[PDB]
Amino acid sequence: EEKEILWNEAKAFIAACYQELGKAAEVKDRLADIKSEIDLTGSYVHTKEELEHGAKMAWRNSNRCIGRLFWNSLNVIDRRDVRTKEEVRDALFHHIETATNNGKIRPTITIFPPEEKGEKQVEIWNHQLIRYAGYESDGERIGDPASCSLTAACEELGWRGERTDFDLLPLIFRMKGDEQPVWYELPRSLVIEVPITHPDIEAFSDLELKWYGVPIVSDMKLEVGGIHYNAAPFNGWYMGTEIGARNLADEKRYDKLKKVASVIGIAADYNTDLWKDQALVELNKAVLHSYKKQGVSIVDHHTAASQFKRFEEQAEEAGRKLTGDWTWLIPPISPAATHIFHRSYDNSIVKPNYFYQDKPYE
Amino acid sequence: EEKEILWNEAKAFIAACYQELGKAAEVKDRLADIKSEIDLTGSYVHTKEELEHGAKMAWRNSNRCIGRLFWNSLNVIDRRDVRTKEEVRDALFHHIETATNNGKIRPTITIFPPEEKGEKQVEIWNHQLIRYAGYESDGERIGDPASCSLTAACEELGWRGERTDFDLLPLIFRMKGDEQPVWYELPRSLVIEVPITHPDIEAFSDLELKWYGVPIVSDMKLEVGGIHYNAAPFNGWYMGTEIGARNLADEKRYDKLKKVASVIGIAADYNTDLWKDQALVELNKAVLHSYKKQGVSIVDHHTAASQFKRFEEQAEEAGRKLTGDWTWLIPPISPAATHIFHRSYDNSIVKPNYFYQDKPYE
Ligand code: HEM
Ligand code: HEM
Ligand SMILES: CNCc1cccc(OCc2ccc3ccc(N)nc3c2)c1
Ligand SMILES: CNCc1cccc(OCc2ccc3ccc(N)nc3c2)c1
Ligand SMILES: C[C@H](O)[C@H](O)[C@H]1CNc2nc(N)[nH]c(=O)c2N1
Ligand SMILES: C[C@H](O)[C@H](O)[C@H]1CNc2nc(N)[nH]c(=O)c2N1
Ligand SMILES: [Cl-]
Ligand SMILES: [Cl-]
Repeated sequence: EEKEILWNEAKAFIAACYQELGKAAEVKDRLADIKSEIDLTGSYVHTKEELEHGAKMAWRNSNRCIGRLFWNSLNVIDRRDVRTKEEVRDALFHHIETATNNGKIRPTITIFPPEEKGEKQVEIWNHQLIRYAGYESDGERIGDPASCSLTAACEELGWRGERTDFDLLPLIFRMKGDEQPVWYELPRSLVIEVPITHPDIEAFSDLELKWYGVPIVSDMKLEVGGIHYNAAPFNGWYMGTEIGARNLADEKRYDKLKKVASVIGIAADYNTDLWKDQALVELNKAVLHSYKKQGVSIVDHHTAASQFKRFEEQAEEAGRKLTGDWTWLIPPISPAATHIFHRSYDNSIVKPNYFYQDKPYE
Repeated sequence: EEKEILWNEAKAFIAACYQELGKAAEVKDRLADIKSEIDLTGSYVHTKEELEHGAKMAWRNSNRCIGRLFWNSLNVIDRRDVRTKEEVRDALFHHIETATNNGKIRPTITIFPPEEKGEKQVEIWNHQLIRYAGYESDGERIGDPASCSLTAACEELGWRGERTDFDLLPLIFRMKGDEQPVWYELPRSLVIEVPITHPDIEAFSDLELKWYGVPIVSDMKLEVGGIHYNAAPFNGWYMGTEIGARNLADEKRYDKLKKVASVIGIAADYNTDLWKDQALVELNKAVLHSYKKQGVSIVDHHTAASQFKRFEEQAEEAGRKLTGDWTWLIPPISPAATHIFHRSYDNSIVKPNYFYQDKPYE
């Protein structure tokens, strides 16, 4: 019966997509072919053009994303042809290499074969292709706590971390028909890392903080015209606050504020001193300074908000409703200094889009 | 017909109120009397006990308020007896004096006669009893822009501001049957002001910033058991960010960030320098430091969030649903460093409560 759901989502997408591509006349025939294909086969296949535009539309419709101004320049890599775990591995490696681009990050998505009967062809376990492991035995806390469950799942499969605070997790994914996923260590030559130093405070390096260059989100499902691409990792470049105000600052993450306060030479004893706030700002300055110094792309939250304002304006000129999630759009540092804070946003879900899916570990 | 709306709201309130007061048995008879009073007169009158508890419940139910831990210690001044503008004026003066308490601020509400037929007995035009005027003629911007419309309305009525950046607006309110409101200049002896200095940076005083001690919100309607108290000004003490991150920082308010950056000696040229963020933190440190130094009550956003966590815990122990507006509960400075940021809140409206009402100017 599900052909009905597939059919409607397809009608809606193909009409919108071809309309945007200036190919409004080619719809009826393309729709005919699709209608025919669904009946005969239960599914349908996107042309490279449709798939590329769909991934772009999905980014455009991501309510929680401040970086959407650049939706139309997304680099879409079509890998629906992969059949083996060696090919999947090599596609993931290539994505890291091409997206990184020696530091001048290209927003990229690699698209693997979609679900057929709801059955996945490829199931990626990583939350991001590049991320640090996390450990928690008796009392001892090492690495990134957000990574504890995946780290434990990897160690079940024969991987073993060095237990530094910045162990790179291996790529881990499962192929249809395989009962267990496989894992592959990342070639360190592929992964750019940035040591965190401060522009003015030389002691900042005593913290020995670092972070990876490219956030490549690998556990969300891309949905385009009723077709479910559960494996489709994508990346942009970082907004500094993600690293400096969350990954490094959150108590349930690296929890570094008290250490930052020490090296910048302020007391961490009184709330009224705003020592957490001062620490957040210096930490966030350091992160932007370091990435810039190393020639790795990054955006600050003010510039990012200015760009998003241009996205709003562009949406309006094009006659498209704007949707957004205010609670995710505001940055976690000085939100009221951005225009985002002072307006509201319609949080409706429009497709094509990216969605959460259940973790196979946990 | 409206007696029906009044009756239900009354049943709901009296049951909840007396239940909380340990007087659950006295409900049936109190309800009987009320039912009788509504039929005979169209309305009913709160006992001092009911009114006091209702105002407290209203504060408890204010989704946007982070300061709710202290709901039960609200100082309720019952002024339903006032009939003249001299009495209203003197009640407003007294509120300022008693709430201020030489700097050790008492959360206070003064309650004036409620609406009868929807007809107001007293209509207060001030947004806060103490606030600064704002002006905008050709090019020239003086004072608080948020006050422009009320300032213009006052100047229509014969008041004239000195046009400093911190002119105190007069009290302005209208009595039933009067066509125009009256206005009275505030005795400067009643109004505590705090010069903003910085703990470490002596040049900060060159900005000549100041703010008033007590925010007394005077344009919201208190609703208790179907009874509409449109005139019921209330106050707490300030959370520093309200002054330092909004009143003084917002571009549409005093817009001081660029001037702050100059006196603290950092460039205001590059977004990646996070100069706005650094300025916000120093400005906010200054505000807390100044209030504390002068012996005027104030809370920082971290301590305030810790208190609100205790409010959540207390709500749970008492078996009361918690409601809140995340978008107003998070502070505008380092929101992710508070627990509030990392949870969600049911934004349902529960009565008794405080509500917006239309401005008579504008
Ligand atoms: C080009 C630079 C980009 C920047 C600076 C950027 C910035 C951000 C930020 C800061 C968030 C919030 C993340 C969080 O708070 O955890 C976000 C969310 C998101 N971004 Fe972007 N982004 C960029 C590119 C992209 C691209 C290329 C895509 C997909 C094609 C994308 C899709 C999303 C999605 C789906 C979310 C929400 C994820 C969720 O619900 O957890 N973004 N973005
Ligand atoms: C005791 C110290 C108090 C503190 C520190 C405090 C803190 C705050 C803050 C920071 C806000 C947000 C204001 C904004 O962003 O514009 C707020 C909102 C509010 N507070 Fe409180 N508050 C306190 C006492 C009170 C009292 C005594 C009442 C009433 C009896 C009250 C009722 C409210 C209401 C109704 C709002 C929302 C106003 C609106 O929707 O615009 N608060 N509070
Ligand atoms: C673990 N946090 C929840 C969760 C679950 C799944 C995906 C996700 O992604 C957040 C996200 C997604 C895309 C991004 C693109 C660029 C960027 N700089 N950050 C980005 C951050 C976040
Ligand atoms: C002009 N801003 C919108 C608007 C309209 C009407 C009332 C209001 O009040 C905000 C408010 C209310 C009560 C408060 C109590 C204590 C406090 N420190 N701030 C407080 C701030 C805000
Ligand atoms: C309506 C819009 O979301 C707007 O930014 C609101 C919400 N957030 C806020 N939060 C606070 N503390 N104060 C405000 O005035 C506002 N304004
Ligand atoms: C669900 C809850 O409101 C929680 O704080 C959310 C919303 N705000 C957020 N905003 C960002 N940027 N990132 C997050 O992970 C979250 N978490
Ligand atoms: Cl991240
Ligand atoms: Cl205020």
